[PDB]
Amino acid sequence: ALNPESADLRALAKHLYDSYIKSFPLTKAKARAILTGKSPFVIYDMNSLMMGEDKIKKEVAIRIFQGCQFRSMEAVQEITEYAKSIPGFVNLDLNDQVTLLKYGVHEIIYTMLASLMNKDGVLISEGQGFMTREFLKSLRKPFGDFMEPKFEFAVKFNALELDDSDLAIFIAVIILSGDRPGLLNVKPIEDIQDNLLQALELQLKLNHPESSQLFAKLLQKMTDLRQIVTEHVQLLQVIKKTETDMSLHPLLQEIYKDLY
Amino acid sequence: PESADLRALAKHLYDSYIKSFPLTKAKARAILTGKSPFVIYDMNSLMMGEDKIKFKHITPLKEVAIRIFQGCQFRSMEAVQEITEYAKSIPGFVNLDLNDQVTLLKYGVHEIIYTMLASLMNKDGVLISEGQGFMTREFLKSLRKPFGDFMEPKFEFAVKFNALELDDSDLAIFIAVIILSGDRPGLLNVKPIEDIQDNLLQALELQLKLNHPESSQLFAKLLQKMTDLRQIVTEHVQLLQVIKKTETDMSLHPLLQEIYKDLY
Ligand SMILES: Cc1oc(-c2ccccc2)nc1CCOc1ccc(C[C@H](Nc2ccccc2C(=O)c2ccccc2)C(=O)O)cc1
Repeated sequence: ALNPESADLRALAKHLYDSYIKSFPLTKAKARAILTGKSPFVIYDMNSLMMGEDKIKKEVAIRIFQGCQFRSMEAVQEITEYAKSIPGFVNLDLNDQVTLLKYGVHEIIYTMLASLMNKDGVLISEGQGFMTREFLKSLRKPFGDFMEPKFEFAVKFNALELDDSDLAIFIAVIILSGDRPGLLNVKPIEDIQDNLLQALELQLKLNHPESSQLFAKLLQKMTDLRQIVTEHVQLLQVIKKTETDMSLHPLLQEIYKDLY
Repeated sequence: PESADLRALAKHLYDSYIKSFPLTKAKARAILTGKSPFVIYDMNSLMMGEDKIKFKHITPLKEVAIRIFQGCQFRSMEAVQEITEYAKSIPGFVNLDLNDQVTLLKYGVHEIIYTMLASLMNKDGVLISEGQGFMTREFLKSLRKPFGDFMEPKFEFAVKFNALELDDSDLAIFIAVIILSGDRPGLLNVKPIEDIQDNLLQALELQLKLNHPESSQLFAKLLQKMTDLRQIVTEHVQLLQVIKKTETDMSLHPLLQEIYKDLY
């Protein structure tokens, strides 16, 4: 049964889920309800892309690219606000706070993007729209190659059948990674992650009692996220050099500076 | 009962680990602490170090860096067969689809090699030639062109990895976990693999709780290290592509080119 130590871990899991709901406006729970049948407008081609711009709201390979960078900056702001709620984070060296965010945000972005994905497409614009995976992979130049790695990860990640209360702790574990390059004081970070890892283990045991070694299987997914990011950074360098008229927003540019 | 089988699995893998890998971490540790090894710290000590068995573990008919690289390839070829033997001792492995056995080894051996290489490293150097020698980290970093950043990423990993203070009994299970990875490309029947890895993970968790009762969340921390290994390995493959392209010897014996078809 529960015991003073495991009780403290339940309170932490409760606090993190709470802050997650407050920081992220589109939960997995809402995303799943939308995807499994309010209904979204579906963008699968050129004309439907124009019908949708009116219903929800090449220059088109560029309009999708910049929809995805505007999106990703919103997520960084949400993640940064969530990070403040992880007990101990705001007390860390401000420079290590920046480093942990710089290296953590994209691994979290792709974790949470999976919540909005099924094998056929991804929800957009707060779930008012749904853009098909075939439409995205049909884009020209390198733009058709960007979103396919994410779908591949999402389909396998989603088979773990995690809910928002599990993910709230998992993304906190991600942020508080002591191996990040350039961290000045690793021990206080590792102490916090030790506590989050304990909280996640108990959460998964209680929330998925029939799911053997879910904890370990989830931790192994950090390998797939790390590879998605480095693959993405490389594609962005290509876009930069081939499309000298396109703009990368200073926030994402600074996150990617001297990353790996 | 279930714990009994998990302890029997751990003991079985340990026993098989001892039989397949001659230089254990325990033995390497003792050497690295205190028959002292011949130390190779510069060009002259390397030349004098024919105890590195370079005429044997390399072909006659070259510059230092190339010859060292060829020596590491010979060592990796040896390790691949030790790892292969060990894999066949893992319960369930040989009963897998034979194509899947080949795929698991092909994509697993680089991860295993650099995990076990850490057993032979401290922050200042690495044991070589069955632990009879010791090549310093500074010397390797001093090699020209692409060869100077061959080993340094592995040292960085080994320093982090060794702070976990695993022993051979722990490492035996960990290595089996790596081999039974169901996400390797081209696998034909993922289910039995993930079922076996599930069992190995359970055995690893119990082993670490009994062997390191005071070390909080060591299981989780060890699993997170697989993220670093994978980045170590991808980086390493790209460097071999720069070497294969730029340091080609067109006089190289064609059979030696078939023997080293895969570079490690
Ligand atoms: C797939 C999609 O589309 C829309 C959308 C399109 C038009 C209008 C409104 C929305 N929302 C979503 C879901 C968000 O899906 C996301 C996908 C990726 C990211 C990470 C972000 N990538 C970019 C950062 C800058 C510019 C482009 C990208 C890309 O990821 C990209 C995507 C396709 C082609 C080329 C590049 C990064 O910084 O790493 C965030 C959200």
